[PDB]
Amino acid sequence: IGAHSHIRGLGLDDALEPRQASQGMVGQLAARRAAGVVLEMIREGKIAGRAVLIAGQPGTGKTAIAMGMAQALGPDTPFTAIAGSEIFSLEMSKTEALTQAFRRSIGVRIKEETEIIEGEVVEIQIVGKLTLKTTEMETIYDLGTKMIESLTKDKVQAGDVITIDKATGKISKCPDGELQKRKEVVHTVSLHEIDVINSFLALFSEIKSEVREQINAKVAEWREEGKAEIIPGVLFIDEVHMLDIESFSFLNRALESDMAPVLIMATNRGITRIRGTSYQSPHGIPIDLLDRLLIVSTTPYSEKDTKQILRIRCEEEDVEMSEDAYTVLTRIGLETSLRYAIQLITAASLVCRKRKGTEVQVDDIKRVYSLFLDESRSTQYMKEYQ
Amino acid sequence: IGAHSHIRGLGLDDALEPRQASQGMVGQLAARRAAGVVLEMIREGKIAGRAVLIAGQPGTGKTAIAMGMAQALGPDTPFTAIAGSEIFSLEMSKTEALTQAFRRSIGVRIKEETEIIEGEVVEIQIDVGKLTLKTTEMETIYDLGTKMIESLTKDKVQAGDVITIDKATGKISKCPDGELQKRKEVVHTVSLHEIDVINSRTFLALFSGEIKSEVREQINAKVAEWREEGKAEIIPGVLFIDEVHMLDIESFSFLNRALESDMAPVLIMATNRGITRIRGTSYQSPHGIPIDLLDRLLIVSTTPYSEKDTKQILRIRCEEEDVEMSEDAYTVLTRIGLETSLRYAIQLITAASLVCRKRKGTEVQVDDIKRVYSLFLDESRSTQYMKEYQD
Amino acid sequence: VKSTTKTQRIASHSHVKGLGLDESGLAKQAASGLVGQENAREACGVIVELIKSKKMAGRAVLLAGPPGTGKTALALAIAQELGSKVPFCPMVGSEVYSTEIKKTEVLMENFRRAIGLRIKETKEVYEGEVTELTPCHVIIGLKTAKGTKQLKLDPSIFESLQKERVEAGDVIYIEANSGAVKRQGRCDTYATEFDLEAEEYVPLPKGDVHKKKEIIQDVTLHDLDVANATDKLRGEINKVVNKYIDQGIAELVPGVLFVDEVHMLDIECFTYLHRALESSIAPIVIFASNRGNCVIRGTEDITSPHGIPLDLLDRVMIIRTMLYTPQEMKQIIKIRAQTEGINISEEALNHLGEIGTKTTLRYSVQLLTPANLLAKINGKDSIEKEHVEEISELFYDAKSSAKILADQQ
Amino acid sequence: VKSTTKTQRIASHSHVKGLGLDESGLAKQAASGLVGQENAREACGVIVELIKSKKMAGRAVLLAGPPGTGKTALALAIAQELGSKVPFCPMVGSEVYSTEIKKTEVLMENFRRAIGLRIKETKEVYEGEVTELTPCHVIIGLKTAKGTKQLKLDPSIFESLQKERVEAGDVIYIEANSGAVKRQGRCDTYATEFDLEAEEYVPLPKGDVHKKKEIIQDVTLHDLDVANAKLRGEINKVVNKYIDQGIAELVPGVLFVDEVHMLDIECFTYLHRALESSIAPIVIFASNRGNCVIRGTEDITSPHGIPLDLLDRVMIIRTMLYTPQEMKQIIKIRAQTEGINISEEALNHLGEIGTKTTLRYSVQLLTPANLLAKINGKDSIEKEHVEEISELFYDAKSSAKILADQQ
Ligand SMILES: Nc1ncnc2c1ncn2[C@@H]1O[C@H](COP(=O)(O)OP(=O)(O)O)[C@@H](O)[C@H]1O
Ligand SMILES: Nc1ncnc2c1ncn2[C@@H]1O[C@H](COP(=O)(O)OP(=O)(O)O)[C@@H](O)[C@H]1O
Ligand SMILES: Nc1ncnc2c1ncn2[C@@H]1O[C@H](COP(=O)(O)OP(=O)(O)O)[C@@H](O)[C@H]1O
Ligand SMILES: Nc1ncnc2c1ncn2[C@@H]1O[C@H](COP(=O)(O)OP(=O)(O)O)[C@@H](O)[C@H]1O
Repeated sequence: IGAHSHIRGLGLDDALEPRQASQGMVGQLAARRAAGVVLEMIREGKIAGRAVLIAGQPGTGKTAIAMGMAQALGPDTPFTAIAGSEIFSLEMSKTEALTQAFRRSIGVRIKEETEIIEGEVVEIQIVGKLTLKTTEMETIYDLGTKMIESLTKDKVQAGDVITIDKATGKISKCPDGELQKRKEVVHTVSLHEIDVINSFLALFSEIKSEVREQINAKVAEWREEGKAEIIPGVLFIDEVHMLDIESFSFLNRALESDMAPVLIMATNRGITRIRGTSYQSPHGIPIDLLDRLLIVSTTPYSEKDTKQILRIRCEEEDVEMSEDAYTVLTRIGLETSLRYAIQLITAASLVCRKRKGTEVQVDDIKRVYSLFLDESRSTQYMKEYQ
Repeated sequence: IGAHSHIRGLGLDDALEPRQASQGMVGQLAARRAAGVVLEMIREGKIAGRAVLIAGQPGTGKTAIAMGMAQALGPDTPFTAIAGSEIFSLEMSKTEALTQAFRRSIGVRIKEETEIIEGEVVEIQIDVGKLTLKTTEMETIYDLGTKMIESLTKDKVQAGDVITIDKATGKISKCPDGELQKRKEVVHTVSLHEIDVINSRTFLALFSGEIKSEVREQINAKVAEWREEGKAEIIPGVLFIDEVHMLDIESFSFLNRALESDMAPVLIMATNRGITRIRGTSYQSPHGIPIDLLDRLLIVSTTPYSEKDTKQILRIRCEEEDVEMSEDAYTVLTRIGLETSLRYAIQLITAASLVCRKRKGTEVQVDDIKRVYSLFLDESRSTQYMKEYQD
Repeated sequence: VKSTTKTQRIASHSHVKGLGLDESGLAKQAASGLVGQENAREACGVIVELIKSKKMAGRAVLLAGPPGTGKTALALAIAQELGSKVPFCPMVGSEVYSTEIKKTEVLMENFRRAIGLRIKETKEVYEGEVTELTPCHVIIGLKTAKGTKQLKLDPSIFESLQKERVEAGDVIYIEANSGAVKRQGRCDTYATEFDLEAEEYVPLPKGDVHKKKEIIQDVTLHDLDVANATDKLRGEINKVVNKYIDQGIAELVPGVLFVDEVHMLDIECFTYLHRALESSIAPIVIFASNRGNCVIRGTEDITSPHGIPLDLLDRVMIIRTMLYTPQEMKQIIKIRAQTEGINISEEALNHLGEIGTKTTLRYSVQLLTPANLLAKINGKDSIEKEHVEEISELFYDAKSSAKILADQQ
Repeated sequence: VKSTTKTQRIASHSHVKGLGLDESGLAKQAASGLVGQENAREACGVIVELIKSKKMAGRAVLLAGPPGTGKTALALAIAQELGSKVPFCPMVGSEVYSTEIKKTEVLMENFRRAIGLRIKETKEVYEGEVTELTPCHVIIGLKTAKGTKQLKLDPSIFESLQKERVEAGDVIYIEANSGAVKRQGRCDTYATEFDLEAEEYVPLPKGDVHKKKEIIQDVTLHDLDVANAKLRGEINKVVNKYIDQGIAELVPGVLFVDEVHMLDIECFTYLHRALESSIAPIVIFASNRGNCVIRGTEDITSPHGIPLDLLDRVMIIRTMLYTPQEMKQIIKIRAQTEGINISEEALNHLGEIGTKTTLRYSVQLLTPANLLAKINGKDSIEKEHVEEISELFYDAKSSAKILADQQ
């Protein structure tokens, strides 16, 4: 949840020309160009029986590029980011873990009629009424206190697209048409979502196969009828080197299916022994899968792009930073991981609020740097003890 | 199809004092009072392990008495009327047929949760929007729709238009004057069989069956859950088995099993046979019933019909058929109902009505009655003459 | 394990407590809820003796008599005389060949309900005479030879005490390991002419209130079968019962299996019953019939007394049942009224007696409820002749009903 | 239901009553039974604020520091700071993979013991100021705003009161429907400089003695599970029903996992998935190694054994070492908590002992030293007693050196 929710596309303009800062992506022009090539290959449908593996040192946006590609494929294309170690789990075998990971990426866009209570707000009427105008007619559509509060939460009074007995949305003041836009919302429900639906402390105190078969049959029926629309998404497996030979064989088998989503893997080792067997191979992947792999390498980050990334992140976390603070954070992110730099921000915000300030200073940044250790420092300091 | 559609209770009241006409039921005062005794027995709950058997010649009201008893017990008490030969089907065995009959006689008044957002419509607000609704508590303009506002506009606006869950709109009075978004315990007597049919997977099923046992097990567990919760109050209904002598000895033992349960509905049986062969055995028993069941039987005898009573009953039926006929036509029908069965008289009624329309009349005369009497015969005449051809 | 018995079937014969015959052997006119039936009564006491002598080797009892002459009641009295808790499982032969189940299985459960198990277990119970009943954690004073004990109980146990109708000065036992209060009776200190020793005025407990009492649990084999629930488990339940007996706490007590309407039993069923009673553990099977020499069911040609095949009849101790005259009819109906609680005039009983002669003693007994209920509506506490006459005019009987229908035919 | 808590494990940190940091954010030298470790203390305060802000979205805390630096003490302090009755379940990873049971089940129960339930129920209790304590049917006078009430108790209730050390002028509540006396404290009428309002000198009860008090029972899910003895799931459904009714407010606790470097990668994945949920408690790790090899991989080496996936979502809090002064202060605090009188020179020798081996060793040396002093008829412990105890019992490092030295 959360993480890098600021990229809505690769940002490579057209004809595979990344326009630097755009929809999040603010670097990795080579990797962006390769990702765009891969995306339009997927669109034209000649990526069948292939996969993409993104190599690069930690903190170079390997997951960001995959998220951007998933967004660029479609506004509602499923994205599933798992880790290699995520499969050796106590409840499920690697078979079940990888099956769930795959079905998490196979999205079904199924239409669903709904009476969105919408209308171009001409007057913001306060529980009470609210004047709304559409091509159908104009009338004072009634809303609750919280519905009008959310209307004021969105830009007033552009819009608003108030779904039936639900929240609103800012458009302009101009959503028009019918006051009852009986629009069949195309809900993108992944196969795994339907499976879990058919099957609140459950995690504190796996689905047989019949539920799976019923889900498959029903989804296929809906898609054939024209109600649903099976749209394969993107499956991202970070730490691919952690996977063993047995899971690699299952991945190879699953890539053979027609419903298989685009498979993206990320690795940062090179020439590592395959977890199974005792044979060294690049990125610890059996050559049978490496042969048909489109490899993309993410270059390390430079100071200006790091500072831009931090600017975006603070914009996301509602934190104002001093320019000296931004430079110190940039130098930290160069000396340490970007992730640690991002972690620093939230702690600095509370440190600033402790002294009842409005904008974080360099002093808060240094105080939080002294407070929470990062990966490299903690180890160095521990081994020296031993 | 539409018989006994006017027997709304036993209509005696007054400390078991049957009135001649009451609510539709006219005549057979003797058996009416006996039915009243049984009715109080059901309320007091001293009928467990007992059954009622109505003996009498055909067409004397034995089925009507059963319909009145269910209505008298409650406006929504389930009623199941089946025939003894109805259990001999090739699809289902005697067990399945009788099991289904008992199920549909077991009613459950599931107090379904309905969030009734009603309220006198102050202004018909178009439409997906809202609608100005006002009650005694407050005026809370509420959410609405187009197909729904189309119904509201198609209805009497504004006449209250009580809205339940945005399905119904009662245009009675300006009466939705309680809480705007209130709650209702909607009475719903879903028969145990009705729950079974919902679970069962399967519009031509009747042409191109048998409920699975596991399906029975699940809803039985469900019914216990709601019953313990307090939503479902199991209401013991009335099961009426016409032509009881048709049932064989093996089925009779099954009835004994089903009548020894807390969910067992009051069993009412009817037969017009004296000492006959017990089906499935080589003995002779009264009413064709095994002695074990006959011992604990509340047996009520329906007296045959009198002249004036038949005429009164006909008067009631024609009002349901929207048929106006002359008094002489009335008497001839009464005479028909006396020499032949009362059912045959009713059959003549509708046929004679089309006779009247054939000559473009409004009131059926005696001429029409004879015209249909000669056209369609009664079972006695058809059998009588038709055996005459044989010899 | 919840007891599985048709309380309704035996409910009509709750007034009977035993055979009510004297030590000499003769039977008195009225005793232990039995009126008349002297010849039959004195006979039944005999079979109870052969049962107690273990000379009922491969034999059974056939009770022949008209309908409504106490065939079931006499069978019930036989069970009572052999023991108050001795199991009694009545059954009508017409319910063996039902649409479902199997004749073997149907005869199965009937036999099981006829076998009891006297499981005596030493459990430390709270046997003491109630001195005070303060319900606050319900510290009830229980005075015994050791003295009064203010034992801390639970409200759930206190409700059980109220369910047993326990008042001050009652010697009762309260199972400490089960938290159940059982009303043994009152204390002998208040014993009067009717209250006697070791009864509902049981004497003062001798010993500590928490005394380990070898309590007997009366449970039949079928009760365990139903509690442990497909089929084939039946064998294991039999295994456990055998183990319990071997340990030395469950004394097997054969009961009485009453088979009414034996004339309508298949020949194959007869053979099974014969084989069952061959075993020593088998309970006494008591038949009941009202026909004469009706042809055997499964042969259609061979006619034998009461339908029973000649093989079985050769080993049967037939007990005859007499009819009841007006006097006995009136007496018996009056006893039934007292057991349920109706005040009825003698004239009303006399009319009820003549009703019994025409149809049955069953029909007269069933008429009591509606008649008393009718009198209640009219605000009258006692039933008069008018009520009985009116009820007879409302509800009919099988014989008269059939005659009316045939007469119209 | 009997509370299922490893009293012995947390007994060594009973002096810890909280994090002991001021409102500004910086931590004082000594407060709430916590000495030194200022940096880690402020970090823990920040983590507490994050938890109370519900900004711990799928994150955990890793406490890195050498043995005997109060990692467990800091975790207990965090648990105390989130609430006095907030559950705290310490556990060392070396006992996840026991010979029997199953790693999943062991981690499952450990997680359960960390999730509490605030069951507030209104029961009419006898909350009143004890004016007199006549034990005859024990008519004890309970004076309140209504007045003294000679409520007849039972000898069992009087024994319970004696177990609660209830005396005259003691404002106690005696839940009437269960007959349990629980010492709330004394009256505010005798409040002095230390005795104050609403504590062990609780003020006079306002209202009738028999008042429906909203008593809150602190109980975690695991206690219910052991009480009811699938079965585990059924207990969950009843708890959900209770919360839905409106009397069970869920309170997530703290799960402290020591010796994290020796946990299977499968266990790490299970912990990650458990902490993914919103109802999950805060998972706080602790380690002493450096970049030790992951357990079930044998070739990937990651900081503190944690796999990179989890460790990317972790807030590392470093714990420092104690100088002689802090060691002596902590030893004296523990002795005071144990009721041990010790000389300052003995405390100094104990501090230098702890510096060589560990704080655990110095703390453990107290009890045998006090017993030895008692045997010799002395009420206090002198330097000679500590010398003799050190010469009697050894420490792992020194004994291992002795064994290897001979080799
Ligand atoms: N092109 C990009 N534009 C903006 N932010 C980025 C970009 N690439 C990475 N980031 C952000 O930088 C941080 C570190 O990069 P991350 O994707 O976690 O690295 P990696 O996947 O290589 O380990 C994350 O917060 C991520 O969202
Ligand atoms: N008390 C009554 N009041 C009015 N109509 C009656 C009454 N009793 C009987 N009927 C008429 O007689 C018919 C009763 O059906 P009936 O023949 O008794 O059923 P069954 O098949 O059991 O004999 C109905 O059509 C009804 O209109
Ligand atoms: N000897 C008796 N003494 C008292 N009451 C009796 C006696 N025999 C029969 N009865 C009563 O008469 C009844 C009807 O008899 P019934 O059950 O028909 O016997 P059977 O088994 O012979 O048919 C019972 O309800 C019972 O209470
Ligand atoms: N910061 C502190 N403040 C007060 N006492 C402490 C502190 N740190 C440790 N102690 C005491 O020293 C002890 C030993 O610590 P230990 O259990 O080794 O911590 P860990 O092993 O988790 O690092 C505890 O018994 C505790 O009472």
